[PDB]
Amino acid sequence: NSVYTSFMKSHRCYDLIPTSSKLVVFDTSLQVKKAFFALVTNGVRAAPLWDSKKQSFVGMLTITDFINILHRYYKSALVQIYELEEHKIETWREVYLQDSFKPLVCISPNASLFDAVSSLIRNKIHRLPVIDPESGNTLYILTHKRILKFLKLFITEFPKPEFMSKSLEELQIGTYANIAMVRTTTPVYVALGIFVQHRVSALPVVDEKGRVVDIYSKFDVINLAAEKTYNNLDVSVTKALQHRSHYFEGVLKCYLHETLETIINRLVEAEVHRLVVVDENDVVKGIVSLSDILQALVLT
Amino acid sequence: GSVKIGHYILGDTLGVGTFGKVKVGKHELTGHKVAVKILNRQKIRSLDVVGKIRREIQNLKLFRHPHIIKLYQVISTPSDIFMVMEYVSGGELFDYICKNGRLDEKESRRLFQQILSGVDYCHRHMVVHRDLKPENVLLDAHMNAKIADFGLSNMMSDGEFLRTSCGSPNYAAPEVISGRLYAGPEVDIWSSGVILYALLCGTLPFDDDHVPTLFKKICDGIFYTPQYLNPSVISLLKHMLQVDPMKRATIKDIREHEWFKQDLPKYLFPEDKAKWHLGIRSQSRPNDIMAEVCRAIKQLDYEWKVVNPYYLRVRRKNPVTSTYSKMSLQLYQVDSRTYLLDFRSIDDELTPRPGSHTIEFFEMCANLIKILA
Amino acid sequence: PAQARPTVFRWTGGGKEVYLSGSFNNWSKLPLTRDHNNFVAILDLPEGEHQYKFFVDGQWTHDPSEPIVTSQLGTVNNIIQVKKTDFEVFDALMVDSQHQEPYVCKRAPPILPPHLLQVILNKDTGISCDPALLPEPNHVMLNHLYALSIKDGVMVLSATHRYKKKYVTTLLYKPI
Ligand SMILES: Cc1ccc(Oc2nc3cc(-c4ccc5c(ccn5C)c4)c(Cl)cc3[nH]2)cc1C(=O)NO
Ligand SMILES: Nc1ncnc2c1ncn2[C@@H]1O[C@H](COP(=O)(O)O)[C@@H](O)[C@H]1O
Ligand SMILES: Nc1ncnc2c1ncn2[C@@H]1O[C@H](COP(=O)(O)O)[C@@H](O)[C@H]1O
Ligand SMILES: Nc1ncnc2c1ncn2[C@@H]1O[C@H](COP(=O)(O)O)[C@@H](O)[C@H]1O
Repeated sequence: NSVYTSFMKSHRCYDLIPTSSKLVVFDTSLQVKKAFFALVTNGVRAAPLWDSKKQSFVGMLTITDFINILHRYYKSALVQIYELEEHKIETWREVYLQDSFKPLVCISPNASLFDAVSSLIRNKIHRLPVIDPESGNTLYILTHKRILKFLKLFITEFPKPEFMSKSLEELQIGTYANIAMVRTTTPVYVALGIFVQHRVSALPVVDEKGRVVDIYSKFDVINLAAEKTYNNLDVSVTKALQHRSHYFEGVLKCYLHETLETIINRLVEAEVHRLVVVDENDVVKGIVSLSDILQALVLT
Repeated sequence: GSVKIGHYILGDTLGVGTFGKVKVGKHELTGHKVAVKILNRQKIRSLDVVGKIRREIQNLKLFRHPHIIKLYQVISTPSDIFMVMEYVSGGELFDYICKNGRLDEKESRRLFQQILSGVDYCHRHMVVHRDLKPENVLLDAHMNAKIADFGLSNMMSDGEFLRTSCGSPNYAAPEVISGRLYAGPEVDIWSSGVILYALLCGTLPFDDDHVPTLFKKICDGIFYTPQYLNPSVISLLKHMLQVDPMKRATIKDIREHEWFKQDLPKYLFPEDKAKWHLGIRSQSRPNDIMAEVCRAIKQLDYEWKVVNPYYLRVRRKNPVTSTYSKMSLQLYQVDSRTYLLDFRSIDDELTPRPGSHTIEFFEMCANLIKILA
Repeated sequence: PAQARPTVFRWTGGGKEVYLSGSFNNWSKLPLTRDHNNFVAILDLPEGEHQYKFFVDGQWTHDPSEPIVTSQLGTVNNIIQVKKTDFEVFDALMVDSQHQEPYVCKRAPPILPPHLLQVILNKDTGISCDPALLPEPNHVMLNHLYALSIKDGVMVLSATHRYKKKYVTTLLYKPI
């Protein structure tokens, strides 16, 4: 039981649920294109799926689903993607999940944070819906970002274990091998394929030298639905990232000799899901995600 | 022998209420004074308010506030119910203003802070007094305000409005004397504004010997502001006495007001694109649209009961879940030529049920709306 | 304990002197205190039957509005039974309070209260906060159905409910 593990066991999910929040829900019979447009309209990255037939929550619709659909059925900028236009969430769920046999992963508001973090790690998902066992009503959608940000405020008051002081190199936190990356000229379609194969949240965008000049995130993919440019995937990732260009600070990066607490204080501050570990020359040495940090704090 | 209940010797009558009187009482040993409210059980049966009396006793007994009259004990006898409360010797705030006249700006604020502190405490606890007036505001020896009569008070329920008109016409909000629906914390603020005016000017903002004239004055929201009034508190009065409920000040708004914040004790307040629309609208006649709904309710094989011509309670059995989902249908009037059907979900007290209560409420409405649209 | 149960004896009417005689006091004369036209004494009585009579201005009488018993000797006394439900407030109030859903074919509509015209989803929030978060709803707005005008063959319904001290506004996208 780490000083952190005790805290994660004690508090419930209810403690994280904001005073007033919005929750979007999709019926599985809804057209899939409209569902993705709805995610853009309400500013929501994921929604619970409701089957009107069996009267139960079957699953979640995320941006990853938008990525899977695009990569699978994309042909050319000359021809429309019919499936995205013709399909319903139910229909595509059949095709994608035929051999998968996936259930809905949820959690009770009375369950602890240790249970929530464990559930996120075990199933390797970024979205954990909170459902009241009594009313059967989905309450809130729990993420890594909120959980870690929750803890940081509490962490400050309490004694800091030597864990926080140790560097990243000696703590061995994050993935330093076989990093999924794209060039600046890499087409969006190619990037989508890398998303599907490697199943990672973001792709660092690098130059010929290998230095990271930008980052392509699964979140940046949703801008295709926002501007309805999703029908042209032949463009590079650089031209696709010009939409956020008005305000772009730079690619957030951390080094190997960096202390753990410095990193957490950085991620919570900028509210991003990962950091790019690089050598001094900006060459990418690896990635530190939010799921990476939590998995470390949930173990002893 | 004397008249004695719970070791208290019952004295003179302090006042009367719609049933049973309020008598002072004195402890045989200590000499401690209490105010005992005697409720005749046969009289509360005559008016069929038994639910209320049971409800008011439940809520008030939990109340602990300096400026709200405390309920010490409720003693039950075969014939009567005795409510033992705290006794304040200052009597009515009303009688105090009659004798001593208006209060200076300092004392008016001191009392108004104490009164609004109590009004807030009630609203936090989902209780609306709505009898508020100097007659129901008492005083102790130290001139501390005490809220007294909860007989006309009511409980605030989620998604519910109160049609009942309570209180004296002078202290009643324009929506009350007009007989319209209200949420009820905004009704207590209007009354609190009149009390504040009464403290400052020693007179009532709205009064007339001609009742129709009085009701027009209230609905017009026009009252005389004496020349000696601080223009700061005039702005506060103008805000609390707003005719439009939506433009009327809230307790948050009053606490932010500069005149109210002055010399405020710390103890008084505990530390603190697509266009949506409500329900479905129809320009058809009330009995025609009401007829339409009933046909459609049947078409979906729903069962309903008529509580009121425009108020229906509909219940449906989900085929898959085998349980039931209840909802309420209420028709309102948006304009002369327009009417609105309102959908409201009903909480089930049943054991945990498969599915989602919120969604099944939506699906139940969806079927009906699809027909009506 | 349960052997002392407060019981109100009240004689309604006028008199110079009103007394209470009963089986409880051994038929002695207990002077009643009077307020206007009411004469009252409060006594602790055990559980059981008690018979009593009134002495009013030199005349032995009984209360006609109260239960009575007649003996074989022709004596008419008032009778009262002290019981458990009388002395518990909520027990007493429960006895003092003393449905067809099936459908059958079948004054102006109440003016729409302005409170329901506050739409939590129409309200705009700061660009500096989380898009999922919302303002604190009025309790009176809860459970009421709000909707979007049907477009593209898709209907959107929404309602704000409450979980403990927290509120959740749920949006449902369903096709027509
Ligand atoms: C009109 C009316 C008629 C009857 C009524 O019921 C009762 N009045 C009561 C008075 C008394 C009472 C209390 C103390 C007394 C007296 C005498 C000396 N003292 C010191 C009478 C009692 Cl212990 C029970 C009562 N129940 C209530 C009302 C009513 O609604 N308010 O008057
Ligand atoms: N709680 C959940 N239950 C079932 N499937 C999920 C859940 N969360 C995410 N998924 C699915 O997991 C895949 C990737 O999720 P994400 O990592 O959130 O993009 C998508 O196919 C989602 O629909
Ligand atoms: N670009 C990347 N290449 C390889 N692995 C990654 C990359 N980004 C994240 N990961 C790893 O994927 C796992 C989940 O992280 P995330 O997908 O960011 O929630 C962690 O083990 C990360 O270290
Ligand atoms: N390390 C980083 N440096 C710069 N931008 C980032 C970084 N991580 C995420 N972002 C951006 O933050 C936004 C949301 O990222 P996320 O929600 O973490 O996938 C997207 O615009 C990303 O490109």
